[PDB]
Amino acid sequence: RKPEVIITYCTQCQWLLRAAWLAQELLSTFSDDLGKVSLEPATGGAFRITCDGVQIWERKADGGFPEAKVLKQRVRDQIDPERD
Amino acid sequence: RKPEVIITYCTQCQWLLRAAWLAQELLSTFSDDLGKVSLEPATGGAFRITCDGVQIWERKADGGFPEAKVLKQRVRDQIDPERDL
Amino acid sequence: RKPEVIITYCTQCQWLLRAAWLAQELLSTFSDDLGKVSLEPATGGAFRITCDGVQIWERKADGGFPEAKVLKQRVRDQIDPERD
Amino acid sequence: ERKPEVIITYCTQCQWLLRAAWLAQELLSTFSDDLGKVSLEPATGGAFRITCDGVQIWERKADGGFPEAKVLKQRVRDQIDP
Repeated sequence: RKPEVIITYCTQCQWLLRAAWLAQELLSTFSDDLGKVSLEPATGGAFRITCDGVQIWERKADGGFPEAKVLKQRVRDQIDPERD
Repeated sequence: RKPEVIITYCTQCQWLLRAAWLAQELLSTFSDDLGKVSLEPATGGAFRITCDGVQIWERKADGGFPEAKVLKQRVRDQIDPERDL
Repeated sequence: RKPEVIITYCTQCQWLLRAAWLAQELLSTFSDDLGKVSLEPATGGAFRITCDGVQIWERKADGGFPEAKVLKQRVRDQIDPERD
Repeated sequence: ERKPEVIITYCTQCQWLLRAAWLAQELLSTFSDDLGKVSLEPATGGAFRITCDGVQIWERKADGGFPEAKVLKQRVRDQIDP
């Protein structure tokens, strides 16, 4: 096992760019802790991210798109809450 | 149900950049046909790409890193052979 | 003599990823009007974007980093005011 | 006093921003404090020509396609003025 983050994004909305960006922000700072970050096309304004099935971000629910710093923290807390 | 691709890459070699680029190339061309494209951290200068377990590229096997068009043709023949690019 | 957009970014801060991301977003939706988008490494902790010398974003001033939505907008006002 | 700048001209409708942006990052993540800037210049007619202070270090036609990371990194390195 190892954590697997998945970013689901609306293709037509043209959110691949940012999906790919956030995927690299993660794989950069957590290159040794993550098993894999997946990019998953979707439709109708979908933009959701989860870690091992746990939602750590969702467009309408969190007000838009995450700051790299925030998503990092939420992935951090998800893996080891007490790891700086 | 849709086919998935996995680009396993050596992080220390600093190949995330490539892996990401190729994942994006693939996703913009097969947005309606790819289940998902994964970026997988690894080591020892590994750079292998799978399309549902089936290898379509392996650094030492194909002499380096694939080209945009070539990887597209491979994924294509794999999922949609009758499709033109 | 088309408009230039430069994004000055702090390299040690590992902000190249977001600078290249925002670059691509601009080149994406303004592919036919921008002469080019430049990425300029700054030795200091900066992140400011100018359009033909006119600053359109500054980390400290504008509160952080911009959302693609906002940036696209400010650049729109700066060059082609009549767009959606 | 005037650090070298790289320009990557690419055909837009060919959908080459990606491979041009990718290369741009490849250079900046390797030559952070050695390059003044790396510019992405939209173009047409399947053009792809990279310059380093005017000095073309690659052009799709002449060079036969698109550069490797290794290569362009080496051709940019060969221009740093020691």
